Amino acid sequence: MKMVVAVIRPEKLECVKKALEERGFVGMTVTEVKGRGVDLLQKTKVEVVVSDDAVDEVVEAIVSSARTGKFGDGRIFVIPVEKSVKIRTGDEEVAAA
Amino acid sequence: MKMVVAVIRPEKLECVKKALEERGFVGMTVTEVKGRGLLQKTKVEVVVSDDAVDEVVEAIVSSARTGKFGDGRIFVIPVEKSVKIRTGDEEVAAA
Amino acid sequence: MKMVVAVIRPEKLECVKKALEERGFVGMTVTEVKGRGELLQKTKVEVVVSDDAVDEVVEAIVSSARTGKFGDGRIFVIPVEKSVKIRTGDEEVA
Repeated sequence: MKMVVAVIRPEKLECVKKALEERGFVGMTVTEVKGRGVDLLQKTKVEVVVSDDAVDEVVEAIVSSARTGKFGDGRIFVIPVEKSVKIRTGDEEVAAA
Repeated sequence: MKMVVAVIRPEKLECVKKALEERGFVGMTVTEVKGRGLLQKTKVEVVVSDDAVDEVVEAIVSSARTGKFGDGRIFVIPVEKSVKIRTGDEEVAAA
Repeated sequence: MKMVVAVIRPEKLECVKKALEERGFVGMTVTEVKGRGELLQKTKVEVVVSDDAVDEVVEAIVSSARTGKFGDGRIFVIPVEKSVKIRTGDEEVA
């Protein structure tokens, strides 16, 4: 499993949420941040944790929905996640052997 | 080392802090976030040794759970190096 | 690639910002957080760099964020497998 982290223009949040929803990715954590790629501008961090095989689909959904083609569009990082635990059940999601 | 990241109900922060404190885990970073499994949630991050992960995860699950939808999730991410800014001492993951 | 994550005193942000700029590290994400060591207001700074730039980035942050007192914070180095430029769709793979 992987964490897909995108830092986007704040106005793109609804586009990104919709593009992820449409593909079955509803779960997300959103953080208000500041960034730059000269003052720090308001940006929005979107984080989703998905199965390895869903990464490329998630990355492409975010790129398509967050892009303008201008500087300041932001970046997406893919970080490994070793375990994902559902607090309500205690069930842990891992990659088989 | 691992970073244990939990996204919990904001009212559960003190429960989680206490459960971690009781087991010797005092250090933490807390961020105000929004989420859906967008409502206000709290992100708690602790960086621990590999052998402490299961204990930390179970302390958070026990103290943040309600059994209802919206309890949140815990992610375990690898940490390769941890540096103390005050001393410049670096802890490097076993190899 | 790696993500270098530093949790620093809020007053040190400008020092860190400048020390990274001077070395060619302009890209960064900043988050307002609360923290305590092993809750007070702190600042999280995140930079994603090539593997060979990590030690230089860590050095720049340590030098610019330190006071020598307790509460100076910590730096964590986390692996980044893919880095995507949203504007072009170009992906850098580790």
